Amino acid sequence: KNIQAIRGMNDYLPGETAIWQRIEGTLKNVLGSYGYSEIRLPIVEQTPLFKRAIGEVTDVVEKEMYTFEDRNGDSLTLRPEGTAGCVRAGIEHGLLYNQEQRLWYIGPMFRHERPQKGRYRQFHQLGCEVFGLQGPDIDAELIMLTARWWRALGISEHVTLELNSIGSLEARANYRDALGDYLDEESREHFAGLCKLLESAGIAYTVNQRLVRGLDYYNRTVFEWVTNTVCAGGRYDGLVEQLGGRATPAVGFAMGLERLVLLVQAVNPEFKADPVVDIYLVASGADTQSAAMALAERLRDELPGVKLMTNHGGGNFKKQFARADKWGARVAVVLGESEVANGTAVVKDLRSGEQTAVAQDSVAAHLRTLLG
Amino acid sequence: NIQAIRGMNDYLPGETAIWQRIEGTLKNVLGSYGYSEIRLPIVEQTPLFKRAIGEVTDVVEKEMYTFEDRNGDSLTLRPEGTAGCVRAGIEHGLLYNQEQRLWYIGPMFRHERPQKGRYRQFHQLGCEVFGLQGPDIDAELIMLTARWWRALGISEHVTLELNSIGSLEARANYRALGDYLDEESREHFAGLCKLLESAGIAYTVNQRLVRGLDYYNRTVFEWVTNSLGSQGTVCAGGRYDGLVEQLGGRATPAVGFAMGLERLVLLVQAVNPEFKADPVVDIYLVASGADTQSAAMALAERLRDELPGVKLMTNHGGGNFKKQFARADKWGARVAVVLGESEVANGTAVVKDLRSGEQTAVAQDSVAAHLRTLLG
Ligand SMILES: Nc1ncnc2c1ncn2[C@@H]1O[C@H](COS(=O)(=O)NC(=O)[C@@H](N)Cc2cnc[nH]2)[C@@H](O)[C@H]1O
Ligand SMILES: Nc1ncnc2c1ncn2[C@@H]1O[C@H](COS(=O)(=O)NC(=O)[C@@H](N)Cc2cnc[nH]2)[C@@H](O)[C@H]1O
Repeated sequence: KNIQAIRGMNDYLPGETAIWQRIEGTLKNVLGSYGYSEIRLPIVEQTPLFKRAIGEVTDVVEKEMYTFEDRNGDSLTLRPEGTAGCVRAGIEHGLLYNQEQRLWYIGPMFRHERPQKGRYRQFHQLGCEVFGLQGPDIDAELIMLTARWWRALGISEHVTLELNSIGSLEARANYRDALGDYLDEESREHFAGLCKLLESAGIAYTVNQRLVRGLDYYNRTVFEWVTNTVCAGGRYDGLVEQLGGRATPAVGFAMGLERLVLLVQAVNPEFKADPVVDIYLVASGADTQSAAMALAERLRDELPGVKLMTNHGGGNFKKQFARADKWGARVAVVLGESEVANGTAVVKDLRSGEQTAVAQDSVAAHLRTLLG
Repeated sequence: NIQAIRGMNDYLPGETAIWQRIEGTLKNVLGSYGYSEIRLPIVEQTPLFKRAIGEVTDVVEKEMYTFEDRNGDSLTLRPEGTAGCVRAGIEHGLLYNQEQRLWYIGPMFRHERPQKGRYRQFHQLGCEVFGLQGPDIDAELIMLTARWWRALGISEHVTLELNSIGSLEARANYRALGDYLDEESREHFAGLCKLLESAGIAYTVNQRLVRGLDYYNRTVFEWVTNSLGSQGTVCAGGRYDGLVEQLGGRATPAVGFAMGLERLVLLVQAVNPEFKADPVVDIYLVASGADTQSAAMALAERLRDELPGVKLMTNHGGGNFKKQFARADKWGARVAVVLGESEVANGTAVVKDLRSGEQTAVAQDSVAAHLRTLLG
């Protein structure tokens, strides 16, 4: 009998997916308005990668990764994040040697934590990474980018930014005794210069020294966007080197798409996506089959952009209209034996009930006016 | 230093852009048929695959990435998408006495020998329809794929191969198959062929057509290319009327197929050697001087709102105008809005058309309309 989805791994069913589609689109759209490019990386990578780049002491590598041994005996790990993955493909394809790269990625991520409301074992991130820029200016842009999404999505009133700086090794290996006190000048310099750009931008922030990231590749800048946390990231200038490439500056962040989606469904409880169906093609009688399907393609060639589902497996009219209704069809094009003969097809506005027989070469324009 | 696991690709910026355009077209076609996207897990319990696909098949026999969870459970990186789509249709009761016209896109894993169209991590775009028995839906799926070929401009480079493998029984008593198909099966197939003709879809009935999975019945098909080595079949599928029941759900007919995206891209790129992607950058914001920073940034935030759809990258990391106009040409920007010390103070910005090279100082308010006139 029945197999169940592994615990901590979800099935975004149709209805859910429509919402995701809309949000993902807005996000991607904004990412494009800023000049960024999409990059795609593998789901699995050699375990050393997350051992090295993320650390051996991290709760992630220690007790959270999905590692297994390939048939050839190599330790493999299901990516718990993509920053490591990116740098890796970055160094390997030589796109970071004295080059600027503003990239983004979207896809699943894996970690064996325990299932919560906002925590899942296969979860999804939308992340950004930039290589080649040092100054706090670029750090500002990223935050501004996230800022624009909140606006775009309508959740600015429910997302707070929290900053912080952590200089480097010395700033810590000297701050052993016991608040970013040490932090050499260029660090309070770079953080101050970023805290300023952030103001001139009217972006409301809240510094906090008790803000730590569970990943050990961050240096200077470090932030988290929290809800009344959906996004987080920071700098990592030495990582490109610490993995075998010519050291170059870099900053990035990644957002939890399940958190973002749930938040967007909380703040705008009405947020709806387009129906999956605009036009339902009703048909009855014997041998209306090829006709209905032919009419369907025809209207498809004439109306790309409209969603038209063709009814199959018969059913009486009452049913077909119920089905058209089930999908959110705003209009139904009826093709019976008559219509077939008359070269017409009835066009019923499901909204207003009014129907009307139309010359086939005419329905396209008719529908165009109905669907407005 | 580390490298990518063999058989597992990285799609860099340039490439990524072609895939987005191709996927857009593919999704648009899917919506024009009123189908809905579903998203299922990368990992599943090993038995789901052993049971659905079959133990005598090569996938399960020698191709699955199976490993152990932190509690002993057997886990498996999905080698395909159908089992999981059915496993979820039953778990959430989406199939019981219902019609669903689904589609999914994502990675799949098969430990095969890397080659041209075969990778250990590849990507599929599949369709699965539940509740429609008759051949009419079979026909629809095929037309849909034909609409794709049309939209991508590759009809000429892709041919269709059909075949019906009758029922379990029909196959059991087969120890040429057509001679054993049941009456209902051969009738169903004829209905599909007549339907494919009535719509001019050219096909070739290949009686030695075998799918690598054990869950097919009746309809079975493939779309093969040129005759490319051993990776010429671009999209394949068939009917599986008894899989839902077998996996523990209530019996319902089902038909589907999956396309290997890497193969599609390759083909599209071969047939249309110039297929392109709009530059990643339209307007590059040059700027130089004392604190022109927080200014250029804001001007960009502003121009974004006013010019939706346009792509605007703000230059960062200083640089003299030489370096920046270069960084502009690099990203393929067609225009640049320059913001020096003057313009800031005077509330203007220079709009340098990169194609011609000429510029003109424009009041910040009117620049949005100015740009918009150049970008078409
Ligand atoms: N189990 C989970 N369920 C759901 N959502 C989760 C889960 N685990 C994490 N996330 C999301 O991941 C987001 C970012 O945090 S983070 O993953 O720890 N940081 C990173 O992944 C870094 N790679 C970000 C970065 C990129 N480049 C530089 N820095 C969190 O805010 C969560 O939303
Ligand atoms: N390792 C690879 N690298 C790259 N591309 C590959 C690779 N393995 C396969 N493909 C592609 O995936 C396609 C479909 O795979 S199949 O195994 O042939 N069919 C299935 O997977 C069924 N789930 C389809 C179906 C859906 N509903 C009913 N049937 C192949 O035709 C190839 O195009």
